[PDB]
Amino acid sequence: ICQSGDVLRARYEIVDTLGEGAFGKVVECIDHGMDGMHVAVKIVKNVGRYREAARSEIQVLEHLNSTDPNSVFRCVQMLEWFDHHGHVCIVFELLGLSTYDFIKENSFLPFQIDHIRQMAYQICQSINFLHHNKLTHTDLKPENILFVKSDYVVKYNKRDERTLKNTDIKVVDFGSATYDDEHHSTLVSTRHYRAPEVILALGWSQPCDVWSIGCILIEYYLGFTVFQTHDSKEHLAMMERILGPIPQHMIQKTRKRKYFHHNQLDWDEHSSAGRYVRRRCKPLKEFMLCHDEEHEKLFDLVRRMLEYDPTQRITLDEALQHPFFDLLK
Ligand SMILES: O=C(O)c1ccc2c(c1)nc(Nc1cccc(Cl)c1)c1ccncc12
Repeated sequence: ICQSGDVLRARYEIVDTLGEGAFGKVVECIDHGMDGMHVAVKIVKNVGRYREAARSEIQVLEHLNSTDPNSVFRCVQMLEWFDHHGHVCIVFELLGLSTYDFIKENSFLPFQIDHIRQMAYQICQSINFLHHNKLTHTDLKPENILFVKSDYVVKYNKRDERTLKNTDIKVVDFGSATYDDEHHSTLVSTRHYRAPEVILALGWSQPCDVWSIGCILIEYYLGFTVFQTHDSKEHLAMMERILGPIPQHMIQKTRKRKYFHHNQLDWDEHSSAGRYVRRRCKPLKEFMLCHDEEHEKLFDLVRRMLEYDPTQRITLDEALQHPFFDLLK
């Protein structure tokens, strides 16, 4: 099935597990057919659910390769796919650590505002390309943003701390990507990066990605997940504490009645969970570690990404032309 030394399509020799999930595994292989060069191979376990989903992911990746074969817009490059005894195998270019894992290995230290500016721009560009081709990723998170090379310099400070030689990224995991004119799932996104219109089941499209990007940028800035919760009402409570009250037209629209009471969130601030929310969250501007002009610009862009109403949320067309990105051009 999957072993170190095992060979796929008479070619790819597994030499290291790079990670695991509910789908299966992603392994590093030596490609003997390309005189040794390393690749990453997503092996999908033989559950009928994951098999049919992979064939949709494959279709998206072929689409992105067709429209952008040279990865101008930084989507991961699929090299081939094949069946290996019931397991769907997808071969990818070999990339570095995820932006999540880099933080994790760097003592949970945040990225410097200048690295954030570069990465944010690349992320926005990549996802805007998806949005102009009638796609929504739906699952953007730091784990799905990977460095091309994770090469770092160690500099003693309090002890050892890491800095990227290069911040160029790629976006991975198109297994949930959805076209405009296709069946939209009810529930999308990993919990922490999920937009309020999803939680409230009002229907979603492109803008839900922008919300996720917002969540990602904050997490880069602070070095920790802002919505650390496994409960939807609590999640909504965290949003209100950070962002202000949920707009009334959205509360009126939702069928999710259990969250509300008289069109206000049914949340007790003086509970065990209420105390947890309050010590973990605060109004957005109060998160600013430094009070520079560019930090104000960043927090302005983030606020616009974290607009409650998806119809009023900043688009990525607009985001790319935001003052925060001026210092890059
Ligand atoms: O899904 C894709 O499209 C996808 C595409 C490429 C990679 C990937 C996922 N995941 C990687 N690593 C990884 C890290 C943590 C957990 C898991 Cl399951 C995998 C990885 C590593 C090195 N090069 C390319 C990749």
